[PDB]
Amino acid sequence: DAEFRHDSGYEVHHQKLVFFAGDVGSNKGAIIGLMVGG
Amino acid sequence: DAEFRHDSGYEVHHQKLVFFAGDVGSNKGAIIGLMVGG
Amino acid sequence: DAEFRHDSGYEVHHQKLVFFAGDVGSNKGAIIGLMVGG
Amino acid sequence: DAEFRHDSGYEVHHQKLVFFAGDVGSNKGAIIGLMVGG
Amino acid sequence: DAEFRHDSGYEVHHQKLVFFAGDVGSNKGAIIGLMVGG
Amino acid sequence: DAEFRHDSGYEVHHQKLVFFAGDVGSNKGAIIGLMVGG
Amino acid sequence: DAEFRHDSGYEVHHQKLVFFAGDVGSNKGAIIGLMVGG
Amino acid sequence: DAEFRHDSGYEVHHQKLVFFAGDVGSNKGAIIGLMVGG
Amino acid sequence: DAEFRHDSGYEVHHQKLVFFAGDVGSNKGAIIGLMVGG
Amino acid sequence: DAEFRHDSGYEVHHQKLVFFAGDVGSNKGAIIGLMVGG
Repeated sequence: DAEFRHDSGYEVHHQKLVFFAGDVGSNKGAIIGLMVGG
Repeated sequence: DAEFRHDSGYEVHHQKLVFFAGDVGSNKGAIIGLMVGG
Repeated sequence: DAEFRHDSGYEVHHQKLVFFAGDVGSNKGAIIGLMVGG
Repeated sequence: DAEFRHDSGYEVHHQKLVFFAGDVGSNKGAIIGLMVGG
Repeated sequence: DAEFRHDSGYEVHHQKLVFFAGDVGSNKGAIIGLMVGG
Repeated sequence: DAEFRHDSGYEVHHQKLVFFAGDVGSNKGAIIGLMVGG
Repeated sequence: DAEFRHDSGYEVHHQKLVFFAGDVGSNKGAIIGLMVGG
Repeated sequence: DAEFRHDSGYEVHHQKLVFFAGDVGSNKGAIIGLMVGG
Repeated sequence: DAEFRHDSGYEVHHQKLVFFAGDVGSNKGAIIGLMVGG
Repeated sequence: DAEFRHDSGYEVHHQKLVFFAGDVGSNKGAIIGLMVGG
C-alpha cells in the first residue's frame, strides 16, 4: 500500500531586458548578443 | 494498492524585451541577437 | 488496484517584445534577430 | 483494476510583438527576423 | 562587403530497436512504451 | 555587396524497428506503443 | 570586410535498443518505458 | 505502507538587464555578450 | 577586416541498451523506466 | 584585423546499459529507474 506523490513546486519568473531566459541542456553552438566586424 | 500522483506545478512567466525565452534541449547552431559586417 | 494520475500543471505566460518565445528540442540552424551586411 | 488518468493542464498565453511564438522540434534552417544586404 | 556562410554539418544516424528517435520541442502529453492494466 | 549562403547539411538516416522516427514540435496527445486493458 | 563562417560539425550516432534517442527542449509530460497496474 | 512525498519548493525570480538567465547542463560552445573586431 | 569562424566539433556516439539518450533543456515531468503497482 | 576561431573539440562516447545518457540543464521532475509499489 504505497503512495507516490511528486510536486514540481510553484515557479514565478519576472524578467525584463533579458537576452536569453531559459535552460539549455547542452550547448555546443555560439550564443552571442552582438557581433560587429570590419 | 499503489497510487501514483504527479503534478508539474504552477508556472507563471512575465517577460518583456526578451530575445530568447524558452528551453533548448541541445544547441549546435548559432544564436546571435545582432550581426553587423563590413 | 493501482491508480496512475498525471497533471502537467497550470502554465500562464505573458510576453511582450519577445523575439523567440518557445522551446526548441534541437537547434542546428541559425537564429539571428537582425543581419546587416555591406 | 487499474485506472490511467492523464491531464495536460491549463495553458494560457498572452503575447504581443512576438516574432516566433511556438515550439520547434528540430531546427536546421535559418530563422532571421530581418536581413539587409548591400 | 560581408559574407555570411552557415553549414549545418553532416548528420549520420544508425538506429535499431529505438522506440522514439527524434527531437521533441515541448512535451506535455504522455509517451509510454507499453501500458498493461487489470 | 553582401552574400548570404545557407546550407542545411547532409542527413542520412538508417532506421529499423523504430516505433516513432521523426521530430515533434509540440506534443500534448498520447503516444503509446501498446495498450492492453482488462 | 567581415566574414562570418559557422559549421555545426560532423555528428555520427549508432544506437541499438534505445527507448528515447533525441533531445527534448522542455518536458512536462510523462515518459515511462513500461506501466503495469493491478 | 510507505509514503513518498517530494516537493520542489517555491521559486520566485526577479531579473532585470540579465544577459543569460538560466541553468546550462553542459557548455562547450561560446557565450559572448559582445564581439567587436577590426 | 574581421573573420568569425565557429566549429561545433566532431561528435561520435555509440550506445546500446540506453533508456534515455539525449539532452533535456528543462525537465518538470516524470521520466520512469518501469512502473509496477498493486 | 581580428580573427575569432572557436572549436568545440572531438567528443567520442561509448555507453552500454546506461539509464540516462545526456546533459540536463534544469531538473525539477522525477527521474526514477524503477518504481514498485504495493
